[PDB]
Amino acid sequence: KENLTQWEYLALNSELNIADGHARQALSPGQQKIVNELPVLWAESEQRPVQQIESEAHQAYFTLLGQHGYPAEPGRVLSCYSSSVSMEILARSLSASVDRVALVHPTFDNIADLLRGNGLDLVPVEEDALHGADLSAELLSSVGCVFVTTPNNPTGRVLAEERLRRLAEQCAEHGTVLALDTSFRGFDAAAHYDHYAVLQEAGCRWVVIEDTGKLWPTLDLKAGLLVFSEDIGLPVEKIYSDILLGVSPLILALIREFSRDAADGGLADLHAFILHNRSVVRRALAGVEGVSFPDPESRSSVERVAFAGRTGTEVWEELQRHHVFALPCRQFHWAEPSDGDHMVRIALSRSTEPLEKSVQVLRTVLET
Amino acid sequence: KENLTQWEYLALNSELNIADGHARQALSPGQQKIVNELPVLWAESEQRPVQQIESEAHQAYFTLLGQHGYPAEPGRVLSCYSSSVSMEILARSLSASVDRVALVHPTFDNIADLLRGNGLDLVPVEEDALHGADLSAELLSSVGCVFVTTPNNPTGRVLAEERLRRLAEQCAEHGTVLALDTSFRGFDAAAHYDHYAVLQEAGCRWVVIEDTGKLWPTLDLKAGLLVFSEDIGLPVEKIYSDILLGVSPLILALIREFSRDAADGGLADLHAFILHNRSVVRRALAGVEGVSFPDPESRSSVERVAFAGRTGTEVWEELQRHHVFALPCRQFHWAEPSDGDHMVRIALSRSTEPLEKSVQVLRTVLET
Ligand SMILES: Cc1ncc(COP(=O)(O)O)c(/C=N/[C@@H](CCCNC(=N)N)C(=O)O)c1O
Ligand SMILES: Cc1ncc(COP(=O)(O)O)c(/C=N/[C@@H](CCCNC(=N)N)C(=O)O)c1O
Repeated sequence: KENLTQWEYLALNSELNIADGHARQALSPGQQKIVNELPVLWAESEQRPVQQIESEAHQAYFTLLGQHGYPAEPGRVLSCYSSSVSMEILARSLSASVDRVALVHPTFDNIADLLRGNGLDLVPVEEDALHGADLSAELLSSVGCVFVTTPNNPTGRVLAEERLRRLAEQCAEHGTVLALDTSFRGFDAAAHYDHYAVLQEAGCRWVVIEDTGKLWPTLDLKAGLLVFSEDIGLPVEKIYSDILLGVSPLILALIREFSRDAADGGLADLHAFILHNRSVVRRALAGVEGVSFPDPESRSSVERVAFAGRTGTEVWEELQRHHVFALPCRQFHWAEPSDGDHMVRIALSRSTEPLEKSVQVLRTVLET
Repeated sequence: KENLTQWEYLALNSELNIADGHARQALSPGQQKIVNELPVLWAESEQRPVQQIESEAHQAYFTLLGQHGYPAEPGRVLSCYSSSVSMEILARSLSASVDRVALVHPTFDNIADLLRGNGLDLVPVEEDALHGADLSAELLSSVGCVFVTTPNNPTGRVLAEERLRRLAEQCAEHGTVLALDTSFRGFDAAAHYDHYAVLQEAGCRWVVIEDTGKLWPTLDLKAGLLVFSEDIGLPVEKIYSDILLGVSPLILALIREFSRDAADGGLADLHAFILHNRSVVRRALAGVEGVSFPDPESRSSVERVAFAGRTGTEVWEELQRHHVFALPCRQFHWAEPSDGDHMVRIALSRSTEPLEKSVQVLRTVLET
């Protein structure tokens, strides 16, 4: 009710959960071999310095996704329990010296709520403005930080390299912090150009929150990776250290192993699997008059579906009576929820059969 | 440097780390059997509703430690990545409506730093005042929350049932939130009377932060458990849900299994192990001139050593020269750091060989 996560609680124990964006599909054979070796990874984690495991996990993950220029010095990458924990750290860090943040709209709502809960005033930037033109000098001088989710959740829209470059330059020209949430990076190769090369070359203050969680079905074993420019000028390291000593070496080793499996062909398979599931959904809502797909080009692991004549809340209630749990979209539009009134979001990181069943139910529903 | 956690980073990749209080001893045979069956726990975590696993982990852990009255209704116990995340949620939840918190002094320093970081003013309450007498009406009426760590870290002092009852009654009559951090509960049977029974009977608004992390050597796989009265009147549920959907079911299953091993005899083995390691430290230093132990009755996994004639931080430097990492105590006295510059803290949740190595260095240093 109060936010998207509270809608997601309702799905957590149902077999037709198509709500939260976490990866819940079956493990691949290669991934299952990693799970089978957990006691070997446990022993390794008992015996090696955590710094070496962590360094190996960062190198595997960043290189996997083309981020070759990431700062590999310890500790320029802070490994957090989750990217939301990274976001809480950044948010509270920003509130030490910033009053206002320009934020892409729509986006996942806990980004807005963590920023707002830490006392920051939010200025929405619609995706068209963000991708299509320079930000206004008026905007950039009224905010201390521009925050971009890319690929965006829920739209899948990717900030292209030329636009990231121009944005980083505008932020440098105004001294404003450029912050990126790249949680969905792994799903779309358009997001695999080297973002850190661009940022370092522009010379702006910057933070990037990476996330290993949404990509592989690891039972929510994950890290958020909070990466910050040398001159970030915010107390991210101090506040990080108030919250944690570090993450489990076993999780870091799991990230290392899953990244290597991904580099050896798992990532291509993941892209094919997500594309298959997206087609399942779009074929199932084939003709269905009134139905449309707002993000024709998205390659993300979540999928928006729009409809005329119904609200997403009504669709959600009709769906739930059949034990199918999706997500109304109102709350992604954190500055104007009515923008989301006629959409639901569907999770594609699911085994195809339960997904198929859920969308067949949505098809029936979406025909009164 | 800036807090105790930053002192703890220095030891993290070192063979003679006796600094942080995390459990780093070897798995028992029963515990290693659990680790060997991780692939089975993984399969269980994929197949069963997380809610069932979580309820089972909570029941196992609360009943293990005497807390039979805990609220077992789903949603009343909020499983967090760590008790520090629980603490961040609580601190932010307090910041809207509370200006000042009465906080036991000394205590672990990120408790103070997370409260201060979220805008709360702190009022120290020395242990002897806290345990030995009712709090003044003047203090209680000037403060929105009383926060007590029991068993305390670093002293191991346990809030007795009679005092908890009176303290909860006093907070109820002044409209004050009583908050307990009970992360060290499992080490001291003196803390295994049912805290939830007395909290509910007194009828104050309350929060308890439980923690599984310090008890067992699980490579930091753990949960903080944030528990709250129905009338708590703070946004703990909302801010929780801003931060996370939930913890890994695999970690929940692990907690359940380690709690069951502990109920089968592992807890007694742990108490005997910790007592052994404390005995090692105290026998090693019994005769050194100027050396004392301020907490003779502590059963905690951390041990305070006091010494005349040198600063806890000079002793820290000498031990470092010999590749031994403990902690200076100044920063536990978060309101008056000089109260602790003649003590260090030693970590006991360690294998006995490296602990014995570490304490032999300390004897030698304190003799020269
Ligand atoms: C763009 C973006 N950046 C960070 C995160 C945090 O990921 P985390 O959960 O910390 O691992 C998300 C997660 N979105 C999930 C729901 C997460 C569960 N709810 C909360 N975390 N409050 C979804 O879209 O369903 C994200 O989309
Ligand atoms: C009484 C009490 N309550 C909560 C926590 C948080 O436990 P967590 O680390 O979240 O699992 C602690 C931590 N005790 C350890 C580790 C400090 C690590 N540094 C940070 N956490 N910032 C110690 O005393 O060395 C505690 O003593």
